[PDB]
Amino acid sequence: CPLMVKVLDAVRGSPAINVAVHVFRKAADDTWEPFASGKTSESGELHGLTTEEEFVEGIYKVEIDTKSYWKALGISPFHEHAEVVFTANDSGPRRYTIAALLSPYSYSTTAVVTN
Amino acid sequence: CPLMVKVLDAVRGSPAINVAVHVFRKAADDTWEPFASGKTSESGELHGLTTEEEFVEGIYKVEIDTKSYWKALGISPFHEHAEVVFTANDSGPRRYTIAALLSPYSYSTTAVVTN
Amino acid sequence: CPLMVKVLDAVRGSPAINVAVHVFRKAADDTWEPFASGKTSESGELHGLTTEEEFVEGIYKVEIDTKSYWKALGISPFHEHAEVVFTANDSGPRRYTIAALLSPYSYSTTAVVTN
Amino acid sequence: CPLMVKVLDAVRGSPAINVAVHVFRKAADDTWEPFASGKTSESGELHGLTTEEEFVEGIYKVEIDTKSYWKALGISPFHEHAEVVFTANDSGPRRYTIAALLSPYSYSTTAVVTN
Repeated sequence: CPLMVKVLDAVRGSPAINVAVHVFRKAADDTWEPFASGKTSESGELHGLTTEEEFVEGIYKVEIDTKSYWKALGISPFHEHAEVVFTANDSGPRRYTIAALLSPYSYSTTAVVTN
Repeated sequence: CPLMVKVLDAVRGSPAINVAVHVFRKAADDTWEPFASGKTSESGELHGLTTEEEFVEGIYKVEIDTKSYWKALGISPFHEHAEVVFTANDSGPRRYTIAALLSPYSYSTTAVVTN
Repeated sequence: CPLMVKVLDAVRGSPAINVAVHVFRKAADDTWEPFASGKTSESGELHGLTTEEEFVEGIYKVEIDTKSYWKALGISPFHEHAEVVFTANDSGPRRYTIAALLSPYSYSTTAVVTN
Repeated sequence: CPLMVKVLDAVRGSPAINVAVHVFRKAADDTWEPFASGKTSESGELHGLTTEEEFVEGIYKVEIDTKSYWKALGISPFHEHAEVVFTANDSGPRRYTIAALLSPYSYSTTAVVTN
């Protein structure tokens, strides 16, 4: 998959399961166009968001619904979401893994980019 | 000072100096209204963004211009910016520090909320 | 595998390849006994450190040779290693993934523990 | 103050208060000699560990007692402690801040080295 998202829970030491993820692409008019969406699996992974064909060059935003995740576990967290904004495919097709590590008042995000 | 931002550079082991920071408040129509901005100091800090009176409950977004930071150091970055989105809640402690730790392909952010 | 180690490089956005890892186990005399060792692969993974049989209860230390990694890439980093110390298998056998995200002046480590 | 330690709690969004911290210096025989210790303050900080005169070049280990911290909050932790091992180098900046961000199954540490 050219775009994969992995989410971990730093309180439980577990994959973050059933986390909603929305991907947008910046349009020529500077608005955010919906691009793809999905939910993390039992492994905390979300595959199959897009295809080589559809994932063209652009500025992408990956919005991870961390507040819905924490509220479903009965926790009141700080952030509304984790937002990951990046230019993709500027020098040709690449494969992107966007990882997020979640705590109720903190998160980390890392990109692994492969050719 | 209800709202302060601290930025650290994980590659050099230093405060992240002269980083542009923009704070937005979400409007009733779901747009982002500019609210406050500035540049981190020699200590990596940005104070004086707002006042108790101005900083009402609401959804806020803090955009840290990480890409320009890494460009000025001659280092190739992944993200356009770091985005921190949160609801201000008067029920909790009154002083918010939004910390960010920057690497070229990764960042973390933490909210330190104190009285 | 009951014990796996994954290492990422937050400067390159890549797996951290050929990273030496040493695992120790605390002996009844309080010294650190060598337990297993290995090197991360092209994927940044290290499997096959141990077996269900050998990985009994105890206090384990996973030492990741981050300074050798950075020096091989021509970089002078801050830490000597990343050290991950934990009690394992206290309530029966579990599978542990120890992840580390490396920058020259910073690192993160996460444990994913599965039954 | 050549050596200062700052600890943050990612679950509560707060300084990590009353955390025990032990600093060791590596001896010629490869053992760890106690060097300095204390408990983080209400701000999560530990100042006054050493002096310019005492803090000579050498390999140091900072052990942060994360397990006792999480136990006192009634939260189940993974790590025994957080370990930060580094060489002090007079060629670089003179003030070292060792920051740590704590979650139950994850931590990060960063060195902020300034003049």
